[PDB]
Amino acid sequence: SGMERIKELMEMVKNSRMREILTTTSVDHMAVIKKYTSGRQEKNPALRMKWMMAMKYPISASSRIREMIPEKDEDGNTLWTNTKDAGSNRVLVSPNAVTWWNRAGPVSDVVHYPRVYKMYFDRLERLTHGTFGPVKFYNQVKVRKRVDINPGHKDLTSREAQEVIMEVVFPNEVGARTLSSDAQLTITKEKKEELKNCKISPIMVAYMLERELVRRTRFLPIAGATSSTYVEVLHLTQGTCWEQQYTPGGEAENDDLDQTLIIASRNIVRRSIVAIDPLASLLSMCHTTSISSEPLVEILRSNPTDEQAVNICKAALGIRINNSFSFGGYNFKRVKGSSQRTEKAVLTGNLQTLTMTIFEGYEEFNVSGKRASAVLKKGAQRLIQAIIGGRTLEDILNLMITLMVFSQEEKMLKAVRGDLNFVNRANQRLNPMYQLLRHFQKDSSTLLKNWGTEEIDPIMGIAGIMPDGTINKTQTLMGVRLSQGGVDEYSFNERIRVNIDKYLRVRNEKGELLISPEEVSEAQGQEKLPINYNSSLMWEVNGPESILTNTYHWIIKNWELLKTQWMTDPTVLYNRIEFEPFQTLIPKGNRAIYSGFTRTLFQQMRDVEGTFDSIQIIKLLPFSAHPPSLGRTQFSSFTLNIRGAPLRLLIRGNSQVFNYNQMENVIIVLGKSVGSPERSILTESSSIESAVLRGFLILGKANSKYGPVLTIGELDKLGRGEKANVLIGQGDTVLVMKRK
Amino acid sequence: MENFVRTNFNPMILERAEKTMKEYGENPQNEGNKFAAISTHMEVCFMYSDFHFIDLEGNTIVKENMLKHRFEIIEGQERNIAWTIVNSICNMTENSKPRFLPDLYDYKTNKFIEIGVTRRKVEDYYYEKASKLKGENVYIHIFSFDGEEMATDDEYILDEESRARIKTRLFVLRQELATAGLWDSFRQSEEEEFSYPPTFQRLANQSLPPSFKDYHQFKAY
Amino acid sequence: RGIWKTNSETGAQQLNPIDGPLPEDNEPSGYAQTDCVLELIEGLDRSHPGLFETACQETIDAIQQTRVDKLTQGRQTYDWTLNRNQPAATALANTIEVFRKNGYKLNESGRLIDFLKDVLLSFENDSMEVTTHFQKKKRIRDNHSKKMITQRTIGKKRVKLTKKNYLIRALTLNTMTKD
Amino acid sequence: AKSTDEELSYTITGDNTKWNENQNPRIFLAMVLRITAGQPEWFRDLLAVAPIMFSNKVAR
Amino acid sequence: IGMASMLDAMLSRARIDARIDLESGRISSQDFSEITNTCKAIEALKRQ
RNA sequence: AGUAGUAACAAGAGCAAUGUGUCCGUCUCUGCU
RNA sequence: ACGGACACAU
Ligand SMILES: O=C(O)c1cn(CC2(n3ccc4cccnc43)CCCC2)cc(O)c1=O
Ligand SMILES: [Mg+2]
Ligand SMILES: [Mg+2]
Ligand SMILES: [Mg+2]
Repeated sequence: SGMERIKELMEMVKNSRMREILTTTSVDHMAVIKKYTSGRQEKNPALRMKWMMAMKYPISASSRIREMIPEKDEDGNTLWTNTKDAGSNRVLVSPNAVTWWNRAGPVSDVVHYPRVYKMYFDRLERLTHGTFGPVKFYNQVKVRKRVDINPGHKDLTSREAQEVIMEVVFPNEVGARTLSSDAQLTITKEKKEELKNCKISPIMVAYMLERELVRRTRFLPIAGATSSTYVEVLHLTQGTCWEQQYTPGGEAENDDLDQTLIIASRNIVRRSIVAIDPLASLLSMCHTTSISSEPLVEILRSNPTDEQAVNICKAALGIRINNSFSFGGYNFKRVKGSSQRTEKAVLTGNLQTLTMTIFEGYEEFNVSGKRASAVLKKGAQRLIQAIIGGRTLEDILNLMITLMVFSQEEKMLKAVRGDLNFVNRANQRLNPMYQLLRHFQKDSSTLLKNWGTEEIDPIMGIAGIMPDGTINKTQTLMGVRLSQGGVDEYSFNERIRVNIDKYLRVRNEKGELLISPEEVSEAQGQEKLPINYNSSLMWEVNGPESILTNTYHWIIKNWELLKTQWMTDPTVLYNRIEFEPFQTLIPKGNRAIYSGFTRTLFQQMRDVEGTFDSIQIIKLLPFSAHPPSLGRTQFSSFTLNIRGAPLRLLIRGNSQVFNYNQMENVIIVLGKSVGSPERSILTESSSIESAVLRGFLILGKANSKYGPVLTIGELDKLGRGEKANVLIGQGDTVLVMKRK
Repeated sequence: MENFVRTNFNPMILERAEKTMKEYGENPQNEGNKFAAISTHMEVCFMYSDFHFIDLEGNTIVKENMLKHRFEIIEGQERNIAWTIVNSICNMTENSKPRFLPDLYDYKTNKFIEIGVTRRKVEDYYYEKASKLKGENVYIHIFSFDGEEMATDDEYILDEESRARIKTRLFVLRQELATAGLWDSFRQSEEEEFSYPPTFQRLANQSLPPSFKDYHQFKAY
Repeated sequence: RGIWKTNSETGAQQLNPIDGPLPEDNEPSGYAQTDCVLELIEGLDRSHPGLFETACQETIDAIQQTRVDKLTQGRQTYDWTLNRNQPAATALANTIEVFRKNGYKLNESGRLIDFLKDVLLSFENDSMEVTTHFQKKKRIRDNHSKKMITQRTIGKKRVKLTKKNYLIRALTLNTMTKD
Repeated sequence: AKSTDEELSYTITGDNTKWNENQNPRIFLAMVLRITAGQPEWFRDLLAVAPIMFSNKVAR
Repeated sequence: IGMASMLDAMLSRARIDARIDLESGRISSQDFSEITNTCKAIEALKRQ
C-alpha cells in the first residue's frame, strides 16, 4: 500500500553511508551519481559476443530462474549455475535455458506484443495487403529532402505530444506546465481511458505512445511520393535505375490526397497550354491520370479542394466550381477584379534579399471560413479596406494577423523583427508567404504600430480595433474595421456552374473570368502520393528534373530518325509533341525569343557545309518547340526554371545542365548519363562553327591581327568582310566574322 | 535585520526561510529585511495550520498537541516538490491546476489558499494580488502588521482565535521592529553575474595579443 | 618567432605568436594577425545582420537552463583528483565531491553556471585536499600456474595539493593515441 | 547561378596543414569577444574563460 | 529536476501519497498513521 | 624466433578525446554442409 | 532522456 517502500527507506537510512548520500545528494546530483561507474569499460561487443557464445554460460539473469527453469535439460545440458559469490541475486545461464523455455515453459494466455508494437503490425498490414505494379528502368532523379518516417498525430506537434505522454503516463510528475490545447486535452482523456488497468510497465506505455503520437523526420533522397506510408517502403520502391510501382495496403490519407490532387492538377494545366488544343489535351490527360492507383475524375467528383488549377480540370469535365483559394486553411474567396503574377526582387524586414511573388492587379475579396468573415478591398501591394467580421471577440484578433500577411505592402515587409530565415539548414528554399504567417502569430506588435491609423466617419454597423487591443468608436487601424453580422453563408459554400473554352479560361453564365491559365501557380511541389499520367503527352514521372533528362534521352536514341528530319523539312521536326513538355521549363516571355535564335542558328549549320555539330543540335533542339520571333538578339545561355532556380544552358560548351563527356563518350544531363549520341567524333571536331552566334562565324581561336576585343552584346554595328575578337563566354576569345 | 529575525522566529521557520532564500539564489545577510519578510510569511503560513485537524467524521478541531491535518503546507518546500504536491492534489480532487504555486491547501473546504503579509494597507496589496492571481479559484488571505486582515469575498474558513493570534503575533513583531529602530527600512522595502577571481584575472591578463597588459583593455579594444 | 614569457600563476613557458612577423614562405605558420581576424569577423557580422545577436540570445537562454549533469554527456575524461582518465560522470562526481569538501557549494543549486563559478573560485584555494587511489602490492603465488605474482589492492587516500599543482592539474589535457 | 556566362569557374578540393596546431586560443579570445559585442558583460566574461584556459594549458 | 535532497523528496512524496491514498479510501487510518510515523522516525534519524 | 612498426606484444594493472551525422535499444566450453 | 554501434573531420 506504500508501507513497504517507507520501511525500506527506514532500513537504508539506518546505514550511515547511505544516510549521508541520501541527505547530501540532491535530485539534480542524482543524475550524476546514477551514472557513476568505477570499473574498466567494456569495449568491442561484437568480438566479445563472438567468443562469449563459445562459453557455456554467457547470460546473466536473475535468481528467480532457479525456481522457473530446471538445472538439467532432457538431453542433459546444464541450464544455469550459481555464481562465485554466495548471496548474489544473479545466476549464469546457458542459451539452452532460453530454448527450454521456448519449447517447454509456461504457455501464457496474455501476450502484450500486438498492443505495444502496434505500429509495426500496422506496417506489416500495409505491406501484406499492398499491390505491386511493374518495374520500370530509367534514370532516377532523387532529391534529398526532409520527410516523415513517423507521421505522428495530426493534432499534435512533437513537443505537445511529449507533454500529452507525460500527462497520460505520469500525471503527478508533470511539474509546473499545463496542457495548452484542446486537442491535447481530448487526446489525453482518450488515452487515459484507453490505458486503464494496464499491467504493462509505464515506460513501455510511454514508448508505445511515442510510437503513436510523435512525428519524426529525416533527410532522405526521394524520387517519388513523400507521405509516411511511401517512405517506410523506400528501400523497396526506388533504386538508382529502377522504380517499383507499389500501392500500400489500406485507405489513403485525406490531407495527403488533397495535396497531391493540386500538384497533379497544376502539371496537367501547365502541360496543356503548350499544346495546339489546350482543352482536348487536358481532357485526354485527366481521364487517364491516376493517384495512388485511383482515377483522377472519380476523385474530382468528391473532393472539396478549392484550388485554381483543380478548378480548370473540373470546369473542363463538368464538376461545379467552389471558387476560392486557401491561405492558412481559410477560404480566401475572390469577388471581383483581375490580376496576374510576376515575381520580383524585393527586400525584407530582417535585411535579407527575397524573391517574392506578389499579385499585381485589383482583386475584390470575400474571405471567410468557420470562425469569421472579411471583405478585403485590395489592389497591388495595398490593403485598402477590410470590413472583418467574427463570432467571438478574440477570434477576430488572430484573423487580423491572417489578412495582414496576405497584404504584402511596403509596410509589413519592413515591420518584421527577429530571425526569419526563408531557407532551411540545407540551403533549401522555404516558401516566403507561409513564413511570415507562422511568425506574426505571436509577434504582432510590429504589425499594429507600424500600420498606423486612418480617419473614418461615424457610420453605424462599424466597430474598430486599436493597436493596444482596444475596441474603439473614434479611430482604428488603416484598412481594417470591425462588423457585427458580416456576410451570411451558402454563397461561398455553393458550387456554381461554369463553362470552359478551347484555351481553358473559365467563365460563368454571366461572363466573369473566374480562372485564366495565366493565374496558375507555377510551383513544383513534391507529392505525398504518386501520380501516373498514363498518357502519350507526358513522361513517366513528372518533375522539372525529369522533363530535362527524359527529353534529351529521347533525342539521343531517336537521333538516327531526328537527324534526317533536321536535314530536310526541318519545321516538321520542331513541331513535335515530345518537345512540348520541355517548354514548361522555359519562362513564357522567353519562348519565342529562344526558338527564333535557335532556328537561326540551325539554318547557318545548313548553308555552311562541314560545320555539323551533332552535339550542339541535340542541346538546342527542345528550345525550338515554339513559333519563333524575329528578334535578332544575342544569347550566351538559356535559362531553365527548375525548383525556382533558373539554370543556365550555354550555347557553346558544357554546363551543369548539358555536359558532354569525351572520356565516357556520353552526354551527362544533371549528373545523369543520358546515352551516347552517335559516336561520330572523327567526322566531328571541326574548326568553323555556325550555331553559336547569330549571323557570325567563329573562326578558330583568338588572334590579335585584327584589332581590339568586343563582347557578345556589342556586335550590332559591324559590316561586311570584317572579322573581330569577341569574348564568347566561359573565359575565352575567338576570331569572329560577320558573314555575307 | 539579521539577528532580530534569528532572535524572534523559531528555528524551523528560519531554516525554511534560509532554504527558500538559497533556492531563490540570495544569501540572508545580503538581503536581511527580505529574510525577515520571508520568515514572516512562513510563520503566518505555519500559524494558519498548527494544531488544526480533521477527525474521522470530517469535522475540524483545534488541539494543543488518530488525527490528520486540515492544511497541507506548500510554502517552504522546494519548487518541484511543491509542484508534486499540487499536481497530486489536483489529480485527486479533479479541479483546475493553479498557474502559480499556492501556499496552503485546505482538505476540508477543498481549496488552495494563498497568504500575503504586508506592512502597507491591506486593500491595495489585496487588489494587486487579486489582479496578479486573476483567473484561478484560489482563496487569498492578506494579513498586515497594522492588525487588519482581508479574506476573499468576505468568507472565512479559519476560526476567530487563530486569526486573532496571527494578528497578535504580527502586531508584536511590528512593535519589535520599532523599538530596535528597523521599521523605517522594513516598511519601505518592497540579474546574472559572473566575475573573475584574482588568480583567473591574472591568467586572463596573460592570455592576450602581446601588446595588451590587461584583459579589460583588450576587451575595450 | 613569437614572444616567450613565464606565466605568473603556473610558472610555465608560454609562446605568443599572435601579431608576430608575417610569414616569408609556404611553411605552416601560427602568426595570426589580430586586426585581420577582427576585420573578418566584422565582415561576417556585416553580411549577416542580426546573426551574432540571435546566436548570443539563444546561448544566454541556454546558459540559464543548463544543469551540471550535462557534463556527464562526455566520454573518458581526465580526472584531476586521480591523475588518470575516468568516465565523465565519475569525473564530475569526484570534482563535485572535492569541491564541496573544500567549501565550494554554489554547484548545489544544480545549474552549470554555479559549478563554473565554483571552478573559478577554487583557483584561490591555497591547499586543495583530494582523495587519491593508491595501491598496496603483495607477492603471492598463483594457484593455477605456480608463479609468484603481485597482488594489487586499490584503496583510497587523502592528499593535499598545493595551489600551483592544483592549477596545473586544472589546466591539464591528458593525451593518448587515436586508434 | 551567381555567375555570368563570360566567367571561368574552378573548384579547390582543399585541406589544411596541421589545423589544430596552428589555431590559437588568443585569436579565439578575440573572436569570442567580437561575436559577443554589445552583450551583457557576465556573458562576455563567461564565454571568454575557455580561450583563456586554453591559452594556459599543459599537456600530460 | 530538483534542489532538495533525495531523502526530503522521498519523504515529501511518501507523506502526500499516504494522504491522497487516505482521501481516496485506498488505505486505512492505521496505515496512514504508520506511514507518517515511519516518516517521523526517518526525520529523527536525518536530524542527526 | 615470431608478430609487428616510430612501440609494443612475446602473460602477470587491460589507459578509447572532441565535434557532427546516421542507425538500434531501454537493466571447461571451441562443430558456419 | 539515456546508452551502444558505425562513419567522417580535428
Ligand atoms: O513564494 C510565494 O509563493 C510567495 C511569495 N511572496 C513574496 C515573498 N517571497 C518569499 C519567497 C520569495 C521568492 C521570490 C520572490 N518573492 C518571495 C514572501 C515575503 C517576501 C517576499 C508572497 C506570497 O504571498 C507568496 O505566496
Ligand atoms: Mg508563497
Ligand atoms: Mg503567499
Ligand atoms: Mg588537415
